[PDB]
Amino acid sequence: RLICINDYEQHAKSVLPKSIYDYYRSGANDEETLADNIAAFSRWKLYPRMLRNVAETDLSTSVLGQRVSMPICVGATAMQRMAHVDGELATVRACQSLGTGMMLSSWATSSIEEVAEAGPEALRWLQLYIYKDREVTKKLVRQAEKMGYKAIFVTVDTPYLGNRLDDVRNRFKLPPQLRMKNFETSTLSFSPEENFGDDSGLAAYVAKAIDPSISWEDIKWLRRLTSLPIVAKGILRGDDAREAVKHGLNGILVSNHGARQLDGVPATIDVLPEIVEAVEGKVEVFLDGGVRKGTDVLKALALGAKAVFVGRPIVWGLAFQGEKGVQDVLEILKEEFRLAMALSGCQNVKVIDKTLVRK
Amino acid sequence: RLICINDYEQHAKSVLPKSIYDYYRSGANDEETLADNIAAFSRWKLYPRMLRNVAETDLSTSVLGQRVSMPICVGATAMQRMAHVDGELATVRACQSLGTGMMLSSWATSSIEEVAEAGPEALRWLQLYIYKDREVTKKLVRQAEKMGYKAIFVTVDTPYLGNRLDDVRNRFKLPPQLRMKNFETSTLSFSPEENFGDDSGLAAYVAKAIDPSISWEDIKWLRRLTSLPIVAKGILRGDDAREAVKHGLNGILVSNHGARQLDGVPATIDVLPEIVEAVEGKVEVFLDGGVRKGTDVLKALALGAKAVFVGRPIVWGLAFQGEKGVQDVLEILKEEFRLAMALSGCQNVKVIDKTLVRK
Amino acid sequence: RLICINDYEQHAKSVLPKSIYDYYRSGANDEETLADNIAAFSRWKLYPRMLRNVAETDLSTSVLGQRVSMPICVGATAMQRMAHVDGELATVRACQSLGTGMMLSSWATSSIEEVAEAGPEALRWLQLYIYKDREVTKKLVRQAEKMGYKAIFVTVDTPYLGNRLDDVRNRFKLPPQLRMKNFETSTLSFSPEENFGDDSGLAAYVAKAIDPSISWEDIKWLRRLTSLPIVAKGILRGDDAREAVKHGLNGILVSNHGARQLDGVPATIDVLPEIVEAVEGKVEVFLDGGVRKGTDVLKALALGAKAVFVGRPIVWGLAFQGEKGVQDVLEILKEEFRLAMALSGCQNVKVIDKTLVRK
Amino acid sequence: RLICINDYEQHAKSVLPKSIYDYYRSGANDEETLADNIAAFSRWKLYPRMLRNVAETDLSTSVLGQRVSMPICVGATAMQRMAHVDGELATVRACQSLGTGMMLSSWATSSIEEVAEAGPEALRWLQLYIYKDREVTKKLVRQAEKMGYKAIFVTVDTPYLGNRLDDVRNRFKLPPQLRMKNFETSTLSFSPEENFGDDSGLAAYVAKAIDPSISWEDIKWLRRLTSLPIVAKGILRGDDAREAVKHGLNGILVSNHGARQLDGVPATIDVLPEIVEAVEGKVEVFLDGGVRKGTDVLKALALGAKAVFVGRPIVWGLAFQGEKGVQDVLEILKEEFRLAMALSGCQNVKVIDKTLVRK
Ligand SMILES: Cc1cc2nc3c(=O)[nH]c(=O)nc-3n(C[C@H](O)[C@H](O)[C@H](O)COP(=O)(O)O)c2cc1C
Ligand SMILES: Cc1cc2nc3c(=O)[nH]c(=O)nc-3n(C[C@H](O)[C@H](O)[C@H](O)COP(=O)(O)O)c2cc1C
Ligand SMILES: Cc1cc2nc3c(=O)[nH]c(=O)nc-3n(C[C@H](O)[C@H](O)[C@H](O)COP(=O)(O)O)c2cc1C
Ligand SMILES: Cc1cc2nc3c(=O)[nH]c(=O)nc-3n(C[C@H](O)[C@H](O)[C@H](O)COP(=O)(O)O)c2cc1C
Repeated sequence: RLICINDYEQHAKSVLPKSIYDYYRSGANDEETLADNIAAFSRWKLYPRMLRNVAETDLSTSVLGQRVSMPICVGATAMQRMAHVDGELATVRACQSLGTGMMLSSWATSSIEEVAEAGPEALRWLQLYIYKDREVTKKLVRQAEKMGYKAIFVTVDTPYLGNRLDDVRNRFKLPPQLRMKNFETSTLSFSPEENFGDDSGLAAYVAKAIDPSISWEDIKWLRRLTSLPIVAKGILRGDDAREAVKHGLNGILVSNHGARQLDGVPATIDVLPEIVEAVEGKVEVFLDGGVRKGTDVLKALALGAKAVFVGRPIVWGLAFQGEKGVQDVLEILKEEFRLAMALSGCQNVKVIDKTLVRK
Repeated sequence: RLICINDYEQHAKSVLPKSIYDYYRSGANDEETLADNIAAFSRWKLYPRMLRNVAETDLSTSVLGQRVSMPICVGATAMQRMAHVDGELATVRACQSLGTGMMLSSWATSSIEEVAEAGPEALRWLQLYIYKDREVTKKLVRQAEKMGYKAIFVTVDTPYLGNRLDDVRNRFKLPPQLRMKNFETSTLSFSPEENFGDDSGLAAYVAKAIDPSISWEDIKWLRRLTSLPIVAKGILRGDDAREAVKHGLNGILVSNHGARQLDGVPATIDVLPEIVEAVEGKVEVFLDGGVRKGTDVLKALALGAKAVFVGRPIVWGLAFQGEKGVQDVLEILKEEFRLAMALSGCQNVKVIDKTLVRK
Repeated sequence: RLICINDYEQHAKSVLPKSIYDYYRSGANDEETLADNIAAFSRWKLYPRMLRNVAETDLSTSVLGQRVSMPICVGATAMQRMAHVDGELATVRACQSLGTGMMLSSWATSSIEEVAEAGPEALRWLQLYIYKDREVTKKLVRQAEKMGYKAIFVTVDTPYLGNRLDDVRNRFKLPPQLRMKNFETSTLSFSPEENFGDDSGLAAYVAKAIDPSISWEDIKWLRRLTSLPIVAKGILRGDDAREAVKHGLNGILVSNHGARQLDGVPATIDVLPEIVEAVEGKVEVFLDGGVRKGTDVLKALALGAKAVFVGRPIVWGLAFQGEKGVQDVLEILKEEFRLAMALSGCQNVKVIDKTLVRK
Repeated sequence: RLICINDYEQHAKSVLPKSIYDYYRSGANDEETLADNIAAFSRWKLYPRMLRNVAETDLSTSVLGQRVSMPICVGATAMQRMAHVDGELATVRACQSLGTGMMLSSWATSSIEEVAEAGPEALRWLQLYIYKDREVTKKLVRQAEKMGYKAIFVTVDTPYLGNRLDDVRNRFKLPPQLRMKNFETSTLSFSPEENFGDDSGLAAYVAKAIDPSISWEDIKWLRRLTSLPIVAKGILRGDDAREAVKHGLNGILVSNHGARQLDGVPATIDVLPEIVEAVEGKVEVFLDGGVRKGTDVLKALALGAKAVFVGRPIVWGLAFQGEKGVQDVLEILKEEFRLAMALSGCQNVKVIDKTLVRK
């Protein structure tokens, strides 16, 4: 019996091959930020109000004007079919059951179209990478619009891939039967048919395909390109958050890319308040990185995030029992968040306030 | 030979069945506050005065106008007959011998009447839960008044039960021969005859019986209902402490419910000063959570608590040697507190002052 | 080959019987201050000056107007003959060889007279306890004066003995052949012929013989009683240090009694600056507790101590090789202190200054 | 496959004899500063800018007016031929391949002339010790000038050698076939033919040969003696840095001598900002001590260092695979630094700024 999210990782290591487990598990380099994403949540202490009447705790909220069952949503984990045969399609179906949203990776092992077909009524957004080939980028955006995706989350922190040490020791790359389904060429589909040498296959993929020259000029282009809400994912500084708002973007996702890019950046829960402050109420702010418990969700919302995204636990759900496993992980987090809300005097998400936390 | 309180827990694990040991031992979720309740006491350092004449250290004080032999009293540990056949009755008899007070749990395995009969001359108070059925709540209050109980400690931090992970893995519930003796129905007596499913039997008990809508309106009701002193137990915030005083309550018990409710709240010794300050001398403040040593008692009193309550060590005393074991735990704490008082220059509790501590 | 002080303790445990090792090793209760006496020194960082000309580093200084070879002196460890047959006499002879001073315990296993005879030219002071019998106290002071002892260090932090847990488990008491040689009665000589029951023999000794009523009135008495310099040993507070100066005392020894009295007091190196400040240049301040390295000595002197005292390492020297072992421990500390002085730009003790340290 | 610098040390211990490994590995005394040199880098957190266009990250910079391929240079590790037969000559050839500079130890197992011959086009500087014999010191300076060395790094923190405990237990000294090649006498060449007794052979070497009277007067002499740039190596205080600038020196190398001199000084990354501030833009500041990763290099440069020096990793490269091993260590650091620069929004070293870091 798996009763908490920690239980799931424990189990996922027992079933996945090392290369696939290490890929999902890893942080960059010495993994300092990886540990900190978790340890940081513990440092923020909770100050619950008593006797507030919490009989019918309502977890419902909205992300970018769309209703969700809870401020807990699925983040864009790449290449989910390595964890479960059903991959991204199991994930979207779980999201459809939960009433929450799924961010789909540009590097998904299932296509934008496939995912919409498996979860037609699920809230779905696209995580976008900016490709050297702008026609490829445009195509992803257009396909997301066509298929009823409700926003673009542009990743802005990966001009190159971080150095995850296990992926290089393991010579990481997709199993022979799998591809990045959003692309048609061998190169852009991350075909395991290539010999990538003595390094991570993903680091090479990105170096070849993804544009390190990415700048605010590209943000201007993207903003003119789509009328969809656009969220900047990977922002860690207040002055960059200000710049995003100025470029007409509609949200910031505070993220250190699951501790997999630049190591030694702060925990997301630690930078969240500076971003919420920099944005001056203009745009919704979200958080990912280290969320494992309902109290983590409470802390991020007290500090001003609208919603949080869940990365690794989703993969671990997938690896345990596919769709049901993702559904169960999401239901564990939901009921932990409900209990934490109620114990802190919060009937609904609107009465969550920052007096609930102190560092 | 058991010579300190730590010795007792060590021993209690060796004799109790796992389910019963885990139930008493547990904190909520990842048990962060559990560890912190203890670690926090160590961070407050002592600044003893020398050459003060401490030849006849007097430990005597008062709780809510009633005299006690020492500012160390027994907190409301539920279902004591799981640790020792004599349960709550061994406890009250030890309290009678010591000259200190016992708070009786609403969820005791011995009745309010039984306990008064076993300790007629012992100082006794009732820890109250607010039940969905107000007639049940009223009955407990009336029975406490009838039986010579001298105050009501209302718990205000349990609209639902915290999630203690071991209790759910163990499917915790009372052994077949035991009940919550204050109640007559199967439901309200926590009859182990029920099949509680794949979770804690206690979490279900509370969800069914205990009113999550509890508010300050219920506090107003309770205050009109009894002329007994009422103490708010579970308060962790200064603004809530202020509210209690305003509702005409007679004390605050600073408690995080032994780290078993909302995890990630501060240690009680850490919030104590903010509560003492919020209350502005109007009402007595007590503390529970993490008290294991005489120096813990000294620290809480220097910071302004009138008295402290002892939870788990009492159960561990019970589990070692019943009445004698509880008596011995209380005598260990008494002599540790006496030694700590004397070494710090304090002849009596009235000259304990806050210059004795700094964080 | 033993080349540092840590090496000596390591070895002492291998040769001493457990009861004797535990007695010397122990702190009070959970031993928090014990660990902190050491860990605290590490937190103070050194800021060495370069290019100062340190060719002939002079370690010489003075304690209470008497010259010493180095600001490193022997503290009053009780009952040294438990570690080595030669006990206190080996110690004084080592001190005589080094040119530094020895503080003799009131609870020495060698008499005030014996020690003066074995080290006639050694600088010697008496550590005094105030006995219930004032004639006994007077006698110790008079014998120290008669025998060429140059100061009285009155201990002010032991109205009762701290609770050292191992001493109670071990039923600590002197081996059959040994006594506290400064006394003639069975009681006052700590005769092991007595059955002390289920506790520390030393805790009983003190409870029976040593006056818990000790106050500033007794300090006034002692000051009128002898024209010897008097130092208050055990002071941890600035307001008490002020009081000592006002009573006409000639020094303060910042001490938490080797972490063996009240546990949870600060490290001595941490309180030292507040005492140096409280004393306003009027009197010399010394430090004991946790000194194991030459850099510890440097730190205490930068913070304003005139000299430091060494407790446990002396016993460990005694236990390794008697007189030679104490001499070697003292020579290790001397050369470590010389090296640390030179590396920090300090030719002599007078140019040691507080810019050398920051916490 | 060795893919990070940590991998190299791990391997070096497996191949080197203990005495040689311990000598290179060691810090002074309890090795507190040793651990801290590393742990300190982790405490400084990175605040990367996004969307800055980092397509052609240029690592090129200059040290003291000479161009280097990257702000990462080789520090003056003594006696390299103990790690590899080719010693300093393998090192200079690797530096020649990399386009970066090598600081040559006064205590090199290869001569100033030998090194220039093996790396004629490599940027080379001399690390100078001030000898009791000033003719010896003058000779080293003159030989460096003659041989195309481009600066003098005078070490100012070794009036005596630190106490490295393993070197004394091991009776450290050069293997029979090796000498300090810059000297002709037995004494000054550190001939292993001598019996050095029961201590470090290097501590004796320094005590006999190196002048503990070193002062600012000697700095004045050295400044008049050569027109080469002079850098003060070993400075840890702002007031000393000020003094260096005043004596007409051309740089400061912030160093605690790899934690091998005075233990308990701060980490170099921690003192760096105070030195950069004390120097008021007048002179370039460098850092050594604890550099193992590209992010360490980024942090030192954000805090105002022009370049950093690498000590132990070079020896570990040497011990793994001689020239190729040193080259590979330097290439690992280069590509880690490039990745870290790019991920933080930095196209070139000139846009590295201090907003990138906070402690
Ligand atoms: C296996 C894995 C794959 C990921 N793939 C992507 C990706 O394709 N695009 C992206 O923007 N972020 C990616 N991320 C970062 C996540 O969107 C998210 O920030 C992170 O997983 C959240 O932290 P958590 O894993 O601790 O819950 C990935 C993270 C992991 C662990
Ligand atoms: C086994 C156990 C049962 C408890 N039962 C109750 C209860 O019935 N009602 C209540 O208000 N608090 C209850 N508490 C919380 C205690 O009143 C008290 O706050 C806590 O035990 C004090 O901390 P300590 O256990 O570290 O000494 C319980 C705690 C434990 C460990
Ligand atoms: C075995 C032992 C015996 C001691 N006996 C005495 C004593 O008789 N009188 C006294 O004032 N302090 C006594 N002390 C405290 C010391 O004077 C001193 O404060 C302490 O040993 C210094 O700390 P250190 O042991 O870490 O070096 C004793 C300490 C030890 C460890
Ligand atoms: C084996 C070894 C030998 C060293 N020899 C010298 C030396 O001869 N002269 C000098 O000024 N510093 C010497 N140092 C200190 C280095 O120049 C440098 O400050 C240090 O190695 C940098 O720290 P790192 O080893 O952590 O990279 C030595 C350090 C080591 C580890």
